[PDB]
This record gives sequence, structure tokens and C-alpha cells, in this order.
Amino acid sequence: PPGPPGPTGPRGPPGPPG
Amino acid sequence: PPGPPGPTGPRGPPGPPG
Amino acid sequence: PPGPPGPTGPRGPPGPPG
Repeated sequence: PPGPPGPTGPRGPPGPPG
Repeated sequence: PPGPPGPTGPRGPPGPPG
Repeated sequence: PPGPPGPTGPRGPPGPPG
């Protein structure tokens, strides 16, 4: 069978400062 | 065969205070 | 046997403004 989905990608960067 | 690529990661955290 | 996990996914999008 095909392998599992790869690891989920890393979390995105923080938003811009307020 | 290889599994599919992992999904796109979660959105980043809110930005820092200004 | 089963294939290997896929590649790690793309980085997530940036967070919302602080």
C-alpha cells in the first residue's frame, strides 16, 4: 500500500506587530 | 509508493504587541 | 510492504496582526 501522508508542515510565522 | 506530502502547517500565532 | 511517509508539508501561513 502507499505510505502515510508526510508530517504536517511547520507552524507559520507570527503575524505582524500591533 | 511514498505517501502524499503532508498538509500545509497551521497558521502562525498572532503578532506581538506594538 | 507499505511505502514510506511522504515529504513534510509546507509551512503554514502567517498569523493575524498583534
